Amino acid sequence: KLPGDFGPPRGEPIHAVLTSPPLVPPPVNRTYPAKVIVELEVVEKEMQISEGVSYTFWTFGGTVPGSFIRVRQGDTVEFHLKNHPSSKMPHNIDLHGVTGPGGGAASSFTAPGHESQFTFKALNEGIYVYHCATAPVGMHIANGMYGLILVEPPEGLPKVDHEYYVMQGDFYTAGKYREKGLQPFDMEKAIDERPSYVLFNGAEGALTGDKALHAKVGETVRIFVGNGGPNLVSSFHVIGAIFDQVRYEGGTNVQKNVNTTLIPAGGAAVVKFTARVPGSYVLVDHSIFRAFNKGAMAILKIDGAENKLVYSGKELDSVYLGDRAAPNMSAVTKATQASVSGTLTVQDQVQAGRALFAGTCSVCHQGNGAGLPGVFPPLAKSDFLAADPKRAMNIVLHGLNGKIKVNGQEYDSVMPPMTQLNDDEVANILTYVLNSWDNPGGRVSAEDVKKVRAQ
Amino acid sequence: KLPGDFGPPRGEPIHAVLTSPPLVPPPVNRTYPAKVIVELEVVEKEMQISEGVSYTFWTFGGTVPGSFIRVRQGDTVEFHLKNHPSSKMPHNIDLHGVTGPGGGAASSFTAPGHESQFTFKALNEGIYVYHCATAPVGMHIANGMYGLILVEPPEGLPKVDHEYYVMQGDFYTAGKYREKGLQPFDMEKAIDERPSYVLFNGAEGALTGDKALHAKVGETVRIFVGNGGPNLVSSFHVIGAIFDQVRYEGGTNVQKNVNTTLIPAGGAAVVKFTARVPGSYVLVDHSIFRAFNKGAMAILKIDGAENKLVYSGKELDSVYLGDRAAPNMSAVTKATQASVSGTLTVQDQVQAGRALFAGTCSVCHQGNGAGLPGVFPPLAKSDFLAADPKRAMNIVLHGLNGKIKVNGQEYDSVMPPMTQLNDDEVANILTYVLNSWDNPGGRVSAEDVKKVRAQ
Amino acid sequence: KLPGDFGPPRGEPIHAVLTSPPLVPPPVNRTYPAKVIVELEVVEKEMQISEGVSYTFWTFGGTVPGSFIRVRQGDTVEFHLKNHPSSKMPHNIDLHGVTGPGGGAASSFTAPGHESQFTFKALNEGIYVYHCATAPVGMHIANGMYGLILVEPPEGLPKVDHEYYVMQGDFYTAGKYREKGLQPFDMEKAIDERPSYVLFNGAEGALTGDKALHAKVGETVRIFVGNGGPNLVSSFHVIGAIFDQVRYEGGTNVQKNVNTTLIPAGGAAVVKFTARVPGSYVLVDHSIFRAFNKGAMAILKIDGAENKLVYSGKELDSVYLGDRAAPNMSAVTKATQASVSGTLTVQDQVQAGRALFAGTCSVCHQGNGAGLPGVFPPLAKSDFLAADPKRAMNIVLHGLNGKIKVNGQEYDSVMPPMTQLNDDEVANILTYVLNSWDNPGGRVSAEDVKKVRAQ
Ligand code: HEM
Ligand code: HEM
Ligand code: HEM
Ligand SMILES: [Cu+2]
Ligand SMILES: [Cu+2]
Ligand SMILES: [Cu+2]
Ligand SMILES: [Cu+2]
Ligand SMILES: [Cu+2]
Ligand SMILES: [Cu+2]
Repeated sequence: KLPGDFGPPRGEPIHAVLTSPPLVPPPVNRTYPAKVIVELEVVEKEMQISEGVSYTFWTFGGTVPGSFIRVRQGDTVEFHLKNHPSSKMPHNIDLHGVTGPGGGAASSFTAPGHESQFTFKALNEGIYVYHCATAPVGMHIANGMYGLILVEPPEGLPKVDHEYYVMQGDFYTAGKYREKGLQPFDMEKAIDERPSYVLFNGAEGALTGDKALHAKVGETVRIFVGNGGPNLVSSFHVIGAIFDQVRYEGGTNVQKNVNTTLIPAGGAAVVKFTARVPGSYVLVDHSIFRAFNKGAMAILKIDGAENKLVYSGKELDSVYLGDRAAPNMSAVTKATQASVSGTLTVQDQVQAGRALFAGTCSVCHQGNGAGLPGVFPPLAKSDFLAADPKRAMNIVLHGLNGKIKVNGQEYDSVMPPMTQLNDDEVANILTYVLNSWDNPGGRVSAEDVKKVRAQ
Repeated sequence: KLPGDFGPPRGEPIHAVLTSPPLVPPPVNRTYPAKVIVELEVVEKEMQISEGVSYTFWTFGGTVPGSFIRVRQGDTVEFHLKNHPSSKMPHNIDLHGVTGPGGGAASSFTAPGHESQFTFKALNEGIYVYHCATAPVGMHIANGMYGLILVEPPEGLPKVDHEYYVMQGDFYTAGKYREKGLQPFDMEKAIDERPSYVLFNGAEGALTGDKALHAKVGETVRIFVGNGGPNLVSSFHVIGAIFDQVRYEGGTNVQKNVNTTLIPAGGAAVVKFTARVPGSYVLVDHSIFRAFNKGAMAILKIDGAENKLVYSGKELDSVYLGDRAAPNMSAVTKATQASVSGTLTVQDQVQAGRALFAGTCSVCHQGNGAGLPGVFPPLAKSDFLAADPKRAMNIVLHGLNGKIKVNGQEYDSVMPPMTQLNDDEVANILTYVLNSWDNPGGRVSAEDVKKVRAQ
Repeated sequence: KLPGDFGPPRGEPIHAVLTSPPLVPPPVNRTYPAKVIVELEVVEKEMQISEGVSYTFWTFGGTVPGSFIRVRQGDTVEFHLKNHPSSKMPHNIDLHGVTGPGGGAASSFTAPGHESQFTFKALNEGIYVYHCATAPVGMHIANGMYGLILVEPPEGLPKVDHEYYVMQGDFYTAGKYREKGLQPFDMEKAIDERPSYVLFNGAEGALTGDKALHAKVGETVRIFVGNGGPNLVSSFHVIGAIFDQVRYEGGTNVQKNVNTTLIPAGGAAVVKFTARVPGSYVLVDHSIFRAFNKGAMAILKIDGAENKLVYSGKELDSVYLGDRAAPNMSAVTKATQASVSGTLTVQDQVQAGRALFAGTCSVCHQGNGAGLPGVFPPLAKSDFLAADPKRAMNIVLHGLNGKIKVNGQEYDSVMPPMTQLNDDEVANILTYVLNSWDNPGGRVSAEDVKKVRAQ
């Protein structure tokens, strides 16, 4: 016999209510199999992959990941795929929860302005990736065409306080990380599996700061975690806690009490978390340069009473989270726009640089620029800075070592190069520093930095 | 006590019958431990890694992966390794099912024209990789020196309708993907873990089209799946279905009802599949650029009656499978040979281009070149094509965007660049198009494309 | 209720005794929860990452991996982090066994010459990675800032004969593998996940030869295996045996009888091994170029009686282990130092070349240089070598093929290029060969090879 053998659809046809990340539809709360009509529309559109960095995403339902679909094992699903008239490419779908060739792909081929449909029975409970299946498949997936479908067990999942939807992806831009402007897809980086960004939910900061996920001490949180790839395998981890359980796809196996778990490319898991003490818990890909250098950082923020018997310490700060500690980095978006418009002010630069200074510079120089006498020199009221701003550009790009004197005190240490910062970033950071802490003001431009970098 | 403690070998010595991929030897069907004599011969030889692309493989038994070995837990295995006189390198073996230093390596060192032997007891049931263990080990493995040995449990595995043998590997050629000719091994790409091909069973198309695996609706299929590496980890997946179970090596754990499973480099699993509806099921590495851009695609084709209650849709086609939808791409091999011989005809090019057009171009332009009026312009009887074939070369290499007029209708869309196509491929595709659909004929040469690419 | 609910700390405060790799502290052997005081000091210092290759490591307790910490589930841990005054960077810690934001990171921020402390309850049994959490986090981890903490179950782990501590990491030097000198950290390679070295316990050869782990036939060995990353996932494997069991972190799941297991970046496992026959067992990352080309090789050497019924063969040798078969390669360190000092003698070169010849050249030419008549030409008393030492430099760098005559016999084979050998390595190998086996003596310098390579 086939699995999911719960008889013909009964009751009324149900129009599925889909949700945008990071939200999940309500439990189906149903004891009979139904005919479920799913309507999903492909939209190609520019969105911000990072502040001041645009990208042409290809999306299921206007978001990356695409809309979440929730059905019950044994349901008959009538799947309608529309391709918005504004699209340039044809699209289709492969849902991993489908039993049949291509997971739906041949019968869902949809040209711009058209609609397709096919029907399948959801034989297998589990959490499943869906994605586009149109040649060149890797390009479509790299552009954002993936999401999750949950096929519930007949009795439903256990009740929890919160359910969230998080999906990792690797992205391939022609430009480097945080290089501003509209960035094309880069096929060469994609084939080589060399992403410029590794993200949760389609953008840097999508789930940090004021966009964090929330829960309270004592509550349970279920996260449906996908890995759209196209190429990477996530060493998926929660900083500061453990997963009560991890279950992949529709697997019978459930792992309990683990911290780091590998999510295949194209894979998905259901994880459960119990909040014990307050603070920010960081979901990461623990291939650490992804998390800390390419954007693969999301936050679950827990509110409630401290418990000093369990953890005596403090909330996370910019030392660990860097420039994502703060609510947002909107000033960077604004400064980038002003640069494009030819209206960039000193204050635009100052506010962008303030945002970027956090972690990146403050770890050593402090958030107030005071440093630590004899160990980390001050940027506040710094004679050394004021004496030569071109030197300061070179220091950021190329580092500094050896004995120096700053504000009457000797330092003999090492500031590593920070060459991966883009010209605008260096310029804005230095303009912030120059306009703070009784420093002499003025500004550094992106062009100034470009010239120094080329020397 | 040691595992596999079933007493001394009894009965008669057994000469193992080894099989070539994708076939498996019969179940041992035996209730006593035996002395099993295994004879395996290393052969170095050129084979086609892709159409018109030769590679010097180093093989156990003339194939990649090497011959399949099947024994019973508790057997005494007398292992004979021969190195064919034509070999240039020495070789040896490490079988993961051996208990002892090197898995056999020191006692199996075999110079060209020599033979070695050693004896081991198969203490541990499971599916195991074997591979060469000769410095430089990575080179030997990269050249194809890996296979599987099954050590059955004493009672045998459960009966199934079909057993097949599939093994992934990563390959490192000096030339790029689909660049024709005899391709040397590339040590630099290998050290960097940057393969040019990622394959099942040693070649593009080894298990697609007319070389697909087969079964019928209702049947069970067991696949012994290896990952020879040397370097990659497979996000192993079956498009359009689920694995009933997955068991790694000799592990006690068995996962049931999963879709995507990570196979370590050097690892192996036994997977089981039950055929429910007809069509082509695609085994892939779901690190998707491997599957769709480097060759990591194999097919299990299921014949039988459709079941519209389970899946209403169609068989896979070139939109998803690309140029591997068709039975084979023999015309590409023939055209490449003709180029070498200096006898390349227009028709040779046309037939090669026909094969390559599928998916690559047809996804948008259609298999009949009609496109979709106002959305995808026609290649059939195309005034725009005819007006300027050099422009058409540039369009394939570099893409096209902006408003154009084709056959009296305006288009305002984007054709992405296709720069990864090789000169011969562009030339053959365009020659096919020019000689189809009332287009003006003539031909485009590889040299013509080379010149355009260099501009 | 919280896990680890064993009541308030009792008895006396315990000062934890930490161990350096590859050793482990004794079992806690305690039936009550305690207050455990842990004191760990960060030290930045140069050490040898390979012979003659220095690197500035950042360490917890002076070693890579850092000191091992062993506590009991339910303990209250008062964690003190000191940063040695000689440090240039600030540091902190994230222990995966902590419940709380950052795993301790915000409350452990410690400038050079300072100390910090925080308290946590160890709620969860398991083996856990700890690492630095200071921006830029990837740099700190890449420089060696990781280790393991074991949180025992209340009843303790089962008794074994030996417990060892092994931790993989990926490292990023500006220079290539085995290029001599003090090598800076390379941020570009790190972001691209392109390590120059992949190591166990912080150095090539850290656990090979005279630094191998030991046990006897019949004994059980537990290894606490970490993967500090920062970036790689280990296809962790024991050559020549099986793991009796593998348990990740504090997971409920235990896998039994497996050979190859994936350890996530930031992950950790407890593996168990039962020694059955004598010899050297190789722990590797089975992404094979890491193991055999980047240093990811460690040894568990088992002493005791052979059992020919289980394995008839020989101990490992340089064919498989290469230049790590021997007790050590101290001669390479000495020759490199002599080069720096301007005192390099012929004999210094000869002894370094002797060490490097093993495997690298001996696999084909034999340890005595005799080759195999008509198959592999001799280096012993070689007329061809003597006739043209510049040609011999080119042969090592660029390979050799075609018909040649050596000592009166024709060869018609292929010696692959060995271009990844550094100039000093080629020079020392050839000087060894020239000064052995009745060859004419003299020497080849690194500068000689540099010139040939540049041709
Ligand atoms: C972040 C991009 C950042 C800025 C900006 C910055 C500036 C800076 C200047 C201008 C100097 C010169 C001396 C002065 O105090 O005016 C300087 C010197 C040092 N820095 Fe710095 N610095 C930034 C980042 C960092 C980081 C992240 C660290 C710590 C890892 C750091 C440290 C130092 C040190 C030490 C010096 C002195 C070097 C010496 O030769 O002794 N900086 N920095
Ligand atoms: C496959 C290699 C392929 C070929 C060949 C090809 C040819 C081609 C030509 C010659 C034109 C010019 C106009 C004409 O119809 O003669 C052209 C234009 C467009 N193409 Fe194309 N094309 C190939 C592949 C693809 C693929 C895979 C797509 C869809 C993703 C595609 C689409 C288009 C579009 C759109 C245009 C018009 C661009 C515009 O400026 O409006 N082509 N193609
Ligand atoms: C290790 C770095 C190494 C050295 C040194 C080396 C030297 C060497 C020389 C000098 C020759 C010339 C002929 C002679 O015998 O004097 C030579 C030729 C061949 N080699 Fe070699 N060789 C080194 C390594 C290796 C390895 C690892 C192999 C086997 C894979 C190998 C093989 C050969 C072969 C074969 C030849 C002859 C080539 C031919 O044209 O027939 N060498 N080697
Ligand atoms: Cu699409
Ligand atoms: Cu998929
Ligand atoms: Cu070999
Ligand atoms: Cu192996
Ligand atoms: Cu640190
Ligand atoms: Cu961590």
